[PDB]
Amino acid sequence: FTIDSARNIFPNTLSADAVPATIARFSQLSAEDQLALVWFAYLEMGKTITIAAPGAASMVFAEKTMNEVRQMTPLEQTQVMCDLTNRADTPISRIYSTWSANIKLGFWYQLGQWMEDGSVAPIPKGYQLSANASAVLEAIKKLEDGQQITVLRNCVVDMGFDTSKMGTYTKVAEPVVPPKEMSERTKVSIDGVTNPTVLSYMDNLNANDFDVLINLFTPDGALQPPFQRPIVGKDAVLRFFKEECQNLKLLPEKGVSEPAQDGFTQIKITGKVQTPWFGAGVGMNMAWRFLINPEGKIFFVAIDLLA
Ligand SMILES: CC1=C(/C=C/C(C)=C/C=C/C(C)=C/C=C/C=C(C)/C=C/C=C(C)/C=C/C2=C(C)C(=O)CCC2(C)C)C(C)(C)CCC1=O
Repeated sequence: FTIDSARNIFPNTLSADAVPATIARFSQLSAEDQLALVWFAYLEMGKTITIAAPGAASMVFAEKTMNEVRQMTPLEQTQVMCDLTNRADTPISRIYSTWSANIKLGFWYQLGQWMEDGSVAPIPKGYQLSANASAVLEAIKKLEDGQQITVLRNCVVDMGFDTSKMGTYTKVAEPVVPPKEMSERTKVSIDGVTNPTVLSYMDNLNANDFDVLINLFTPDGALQPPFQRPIVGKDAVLRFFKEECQNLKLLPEKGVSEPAQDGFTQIKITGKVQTPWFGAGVGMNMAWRFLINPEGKIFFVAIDLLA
C-alpha cells in the first residue's frame, strides 16, 4: 500500500460532494453578495439551532483585532469584511490567516453578534442579492444541517490572505486542553467492530488524549479529513489533532471489518459526530475508513461527511 492507494478503500462510500459544489458556486459571487448570503443563511439557521459561543480563553489571539473592528466606523468595518472575503492583502487579512479554524469561527461569531446588536455595520436593509446569489442561498437553506454548517465553516476558513505568500509565519491555535478527567470518560461500542485499535482511536479522540492517540499510527501514517488531502506523518497529524480536533464527540454506531492485502485490515465505521460549536444540535453523519497494518497500527484513516 501507498497513501494514494489507501485512499480508495470502500470506494462505494458516498460523500457529500454537494458541500464543495456549493462552495464553488459561492466563490463566483461578489464580496457583498457573499457577506449578505451568509448573513441570511445564518439568521435562518438560528431559528432552530444555536451556536455555543466559545470561551474567551480560546479567543486570546483574536481579541485585540476584534476590538479594533468594533471601534472602527461602519464604512471601515464593511471594508474589513470585504477584504477578508476577497482574500485581500491587508494587515487584518494577513493576521486572520495565521488563525486556526476555530479562532476564525469565533471571530465571525463575534462580528455576527455585533451585527445583530448594531455595533458592527449590518447588512443594508432592503439588500438585493443577484439572481445567482439568490439561487445559492436557497440551495444552502435546503442542505441538511450537517452539510450547512460545513459549507459555512469552509467559507469562513478560506477567507483571509493566501497563506502561501506570507512565507514563514507562526500558525496560532486555541490552548491545548488537558486530557479528559479519567472518571469523566466514556467507552464506545460499535455494532460489528471490536478491533482494539479502532476503539482506542474513538475513545482517545473523545477524551482529547492526543499523545496516546498519535501512538496508534505508523510513523508514515496519514489522516484525511473530509474534502481535504491526506495529512501525512505523526508530526503533522498530531499538529492537526491539537489545532482542529479538540472537544469533539464521536458516536460511532456500526461497522464492518474485512481483510486487505498482506494481512492488512480495512474497516469502515459509520456514525455521528458532534462539534462543540453546536453540541447535540447538529449530529453530522460520518464514515471512517481505516487501513490497519498486521501489527494493529493505523496506516491510513479517512473521515467522510456522508451525502
Ligand atoms: C462569515 C459570516 C458570518 C458569520 C458566520 C458564522 C459565525 C458561521 C459559524 C459557522 C460555524 C460556527 C460552523 C462550524 C462547523 C463545525 C464543523 C463543521 C465540524 C467538523 C468536525 C468534524 C466533522 C469531526 C471531524 C473529525 C473526526 C470525526 C475524526 O475522526 C478525526 C478528526 C476530524 C476533525 C477530521 C456573518 C453572519 C457575520 C455574515 C457575514 C459572513 O460572511
